[PDB]
Amino acid sequence: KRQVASGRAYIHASYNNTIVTITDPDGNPITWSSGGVIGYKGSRKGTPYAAQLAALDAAKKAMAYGMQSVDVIVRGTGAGREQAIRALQASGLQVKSIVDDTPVPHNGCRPKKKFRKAS
Amino acid sequence: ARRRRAEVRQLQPDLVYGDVLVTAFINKIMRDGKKNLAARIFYDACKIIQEKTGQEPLKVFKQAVENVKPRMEVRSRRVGGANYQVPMEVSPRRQQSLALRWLVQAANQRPERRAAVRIAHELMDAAEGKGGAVKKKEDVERMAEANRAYAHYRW
Amino acid sequence: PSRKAKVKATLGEFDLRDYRNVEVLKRFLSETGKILPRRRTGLSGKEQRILAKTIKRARILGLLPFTEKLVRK
RNA sequence: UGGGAGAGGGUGGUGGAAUUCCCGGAGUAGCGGUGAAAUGCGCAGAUACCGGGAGGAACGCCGAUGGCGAAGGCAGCCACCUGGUCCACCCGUGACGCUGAGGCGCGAAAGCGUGGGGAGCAAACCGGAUUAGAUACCCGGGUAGUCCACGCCCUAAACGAUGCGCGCUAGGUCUCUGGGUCUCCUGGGGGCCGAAGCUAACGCGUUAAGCGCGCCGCCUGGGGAGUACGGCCGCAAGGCUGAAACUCAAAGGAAUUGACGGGGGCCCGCACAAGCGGUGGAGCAUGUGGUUUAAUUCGAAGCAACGCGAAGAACCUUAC
Ligand SMILES: [K+]
Ligand SMILES: [K+]
Ligand SMILES: [K+]
Ligand SMILES: [K+]
Ligand SMILES: [Mg+2]
Ligand SMILES: [Mg+2]
Ligand SMILES: [Mg+2]
Ligand SMILES: [Mg+2]
Ligand SMILES: [Mg+2]
Ligand SMILES: [Mg+2]
Ligand SMILES: [Mg+2]
Ligand SMILES: [Mg+2]
Ligand SMILES: [Mg+2]
Ligand SMILES: [Mg+2]
Ligand SMILES: [Mg+2]
Ligand SMILES: [Mg+2]
Ligand SMILES: [Mg+2]
Ligand SMILES: [Mg+2]
Ligand SMILES: [Mg+2]
Ligand SMILES: [Mg+2]
Ligand SMILES: [Mg+2]
Ligand SMILES: [Mg+2]
Ligand SMILES: [Mg+2]
Ligand SMILES: [Mg+2]
Ligand SMILES: [Mg+2]
Ligand SMILES: [Mg+2]
Ligand SMILES: [Mg+2]
Ligand SMILES: [Mg+2]
Ligand SMILES: [Mg+2]
Ligand SMILES: [Mg+2]
Ligand SMILES: [Mg+2]
Ligand SMILES: [Mg+2]
Ligand SMILES: [Mg+2]
Ligand SMILES: [Mg+2]
Ligand SMILES: [Mg+2]
Ligand SMILES: [Mg+2]
Ligand SMILES: [Mg+2]
Ligand SMILES: [Mg+2]
Ligand SMILES: [Mg+2]
Ligand SMILES: [Mg+2]
Ligand SMILES: [Mg+2]
Ligand SMILES: [Mg+2]
Ligand SMILES: [Mg+2]
Ligand SMILES: [Mg+2]
Ligand SMILES: [Mg+2]
Ligand SMILES: [Mg+2]
Ligand SMILES: [Mg+2]
Ligand SMILES: [Mg+2]
Ligand SMILES: [Mg+2]
Ligand SMILES: [Mg+2]
Ligand SMILES: [Mg+2]
Ligand SMILES: [Mg+2]
Ligand SMILES: [Mg+2]
Ligand SMILES: [Mg+2]
Ligand SMILES: [Mg+2]
Ligand SMILES: [Mg+2]
Ligand SMILES: [Mg+2]
Ligand SMILES: [Mg+2]
Ligand SMILES: [Mg+2]
Ligand SMILES: [Mg+2]
Repeated sequence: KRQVASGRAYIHASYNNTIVTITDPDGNPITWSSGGVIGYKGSRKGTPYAAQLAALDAAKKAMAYGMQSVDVIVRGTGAGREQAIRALQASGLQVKSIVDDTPVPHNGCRPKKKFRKAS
Repeated sequence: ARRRRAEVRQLQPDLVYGDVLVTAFINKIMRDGKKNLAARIFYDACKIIQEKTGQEPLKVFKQAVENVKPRMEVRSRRVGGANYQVPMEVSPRRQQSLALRWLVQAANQRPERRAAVRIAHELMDAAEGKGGAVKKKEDVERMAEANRAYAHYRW
Repeated sequence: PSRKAKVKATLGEFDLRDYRNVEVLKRFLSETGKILPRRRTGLSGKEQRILAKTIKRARILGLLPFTEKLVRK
């Protein structure tokens, strides 16, 4: 609708969902999808297939905006990360590159109990 | 089968089409080891197909089988409390076993009074792309993938 | 395995306390701002301990990075 | 005197990563969470993404199997103030030493007082699930507290559960830090395996749990009990000290052979799975339980009792 051509694809993988966001060359989102955006409602969202689908939903909706080439950026380490990547590559969009940018503190905040017991 | 890998036993070729695949179908038809009666039934069927069809029954038989073979199916597997229908490929060996089994089952579900008619008509509707057999095959494949979400539990 | 070559053998006579020689210091950081382990640096308990001090100093100055993005996956 | 290594301590600065919140942008319907869910958050536009700001707390990689400290403990980086300690020279004093009741000081976490500060986390607590219940485990919230300053408290599995000092008694191997004529010798630490020896074993073994001397502390069967009383200390919570009546024949340590595990690794069996045909449904036959009976003879009782003893009950048999 605005014609952007080339941009960024952000994969936010986690153990509960995969949410993809495509943005213009400088971070502003164009479209987005996720296990919830598509059918899946609960546990299924995490699954890699859902990731695959969301990834495709994202690209498809992005090509409408005239997208063609993307720069992928992966954040997260969920059960479905690597699938969204293979999804975008076969989506039609050209994967110019892949980069893992998962945030990691240099030891800041006391984690939730669920994420402790970690020496 | 905890030790070996129980090898598939070979069957004696057909006394007519000299086909092993035929003896097989005959075995499924057979009940109470009445292999004669089984044989007759199948043959009168190849005959009834010769009738309503100007094609060699052996070719119809094959085609039919082929259409009823499921190339995918769901298998249950317990993981984390609940059981999940995991779809997975279906070995050639089992496809054959499944196709023939269903043909006879579907055929005996039919309305025609005579056994031979049933196998005949089922065999035809089969090579055509219809019939209760082909449905089972389809209801199965539809079942698979309909659970593709769990395809990562390869099994 | 850790056998690509040790960063020490791959260098020449250099001052481990020179926090400005980003030219060489940089060769001690991974494909990320991360300080390489002795198995890779080829340095010693004492040498390695001084490097750290130096690197961190360069990081404060802006000459060296604290972290970088992995390029693949 | 000359040097050395160090998260040893105190003070003041300062850095980047992340979380939360706030502002702007862009974007749209879900996010989050679980075994599965719901509570919860989101069209007053959340989640995901970019930019800006605020604030508190902690310090990734290097980190080790490492280093420092009397113990408790101590991890960005920089400066200052300061403790301990190791080595070389063989220079000075001339037994000035060791231990150490009481005293004094230090003393993790939680907790207390006064005043600050609160990002994240989180006793209580408020809810959602689970469950037979679930005042729990899992999930969404959340106050004290966690952080700082001053005072307090003085406890711990404060552990090497091993008091301090000195002398003596094979060696191998890895490691940290000095010195050397830098194969490798030397000194001080940290580990492992082991001579002799020691030990109930397990194990310890120049970093003794060996062989010895010095001094301190402490034990004397279990329960009652770290309780009661008393004293001292404390704002409090409580701390230190610490019994008795009554009662038991044990309480314990190490190791052995087993059995067991919702421990691990291998591996079998119609064990499951894959199949094909059946039985719990009908009528009937037969055994049984239960009722009933003058008697319904007796035994068999999960598997491994139930068409079983009975491979022949009308009288006989049968014991009723
Ligand atoms: K909703
Ligand atoms: K012994
Ligand atoms: K008292
Ligand atoms: K024991
Ligand atoms: Mg989910
Ligand atoms: Mg220090
Ligand atoms: Mg920040
Ligand atoms: Mg905003
Ligand atoms: Mg909330
Ligand atoms: Mg709402
Ligand atoms: Mg609502
Ligand atoms: Mg609206
Ligand atoms: Mg931001
Ligand atoms: Mg604030
Ligand atoms: Mg030490
Ligand atoms: Mg300790
Ligand atoms: Mg000093
Ligand atoms: Mg002298
Ligand atoms: Mg003299
Ligand atoms: Mg003393
Ligand atoms: Mg004295
Ligand atoms: Mg204290
Ligand atoms: Mg405290
Ligand atoms: Mg307070
Ligand atoms: Mg306060
Ligand atoms: Mg919380
Ligand atoms: Mg229960
Ligand atoms: Mg309840
Ligand atoms: Mg909670
Ligand atoms: Mg300990
Ligand atoms: Mg040694
Ligand atoms: Mg030593
Ligand atoms: Mg040594
Ligand atoms: Mg011995
Ligand atoms: Mg013993
Ligand atoms: Mg022994
Ligand atoms: Mg030893
Ligand atoms: Mg000794
Ligand atoms: Mg001893
Ligand atoms: Mg003592
Ligand atoms: Mg005592
Ligand atoms: Mg007593
Ligand atoms: Mg007692
Ligand atoms: Mg007490
Ligand atoms: Mg008092
Ligand atoms: Mg008082
Ligand atoms: Mg107490
Ligand atoms: Mg007594
Ligand atoms: Mg023993
Ligand atoms: Mg035993
Ligand atoms: Mg066992
Ligand atoms: Mg077997
Ligand atoms: Mg067998
Ligand atoms: Mg079975
Ligand atoms: Mg019945
Ligand atoms: Mg009755
Ligand atoms: Mg008797
Ligand atoms: Mg009886
Ligand atoms: Mg029997
Ligand atoms: Mg009689």
